[PDB]
Amino acid sequence: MATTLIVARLKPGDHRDQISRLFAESDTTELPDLVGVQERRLLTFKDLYFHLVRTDEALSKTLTPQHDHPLFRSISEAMDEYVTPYEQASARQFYHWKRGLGRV
Amino acid sequence: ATTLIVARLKPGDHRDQISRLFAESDTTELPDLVGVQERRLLTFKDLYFHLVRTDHPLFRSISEAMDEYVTPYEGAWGSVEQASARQFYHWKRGLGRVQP
Repeated sequence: MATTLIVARLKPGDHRDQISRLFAESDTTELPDLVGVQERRLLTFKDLYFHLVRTDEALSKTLTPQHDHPLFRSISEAMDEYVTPYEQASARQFYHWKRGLGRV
Repeated sequence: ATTLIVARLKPGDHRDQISRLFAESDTTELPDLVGVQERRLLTFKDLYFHLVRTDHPLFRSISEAMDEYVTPYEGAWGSVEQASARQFYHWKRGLGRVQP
């Protein structure tokens, strides 16, 4: 398993319905199956956008493509209408505790 | 329930100190009281994130210690408005749609 928190800045407005739709439609395709997604959450706080995604290496075969898959290109460019880089867009984890493991 | 708390980092590198705080906290009965299943602390640029999947002195002691290291992301109502993000989408393999 791996969990990644992706962060960006929202552009002015309320884009949540639009962003939600982009991901909902994507998640009906085989794209989460190519990636190996186990669970996805999207959140907002003030002008911040958060994409929290848990992936699993065993769920899919590894691809190392030279170019973006068209489905990834589509959602990536579509999201550019609603978010901009805050200023690598993944947060860096420095502490992990889990019930039954203690500190990981 | 998954909660994401956001704050702004004060200048410096406080990861060692923040880790020490939660290392001490997560040895107490606190995660048993809250029902914590998992906790992740992360940084991005000048941002601090506390991600938890689930006054009292155990809670208050970690609030008081974090003052050395973080400031509210927005100051106008800093400390009295919620610092937790609002989830608007959730998909889970097996069920598919969870929200909405």
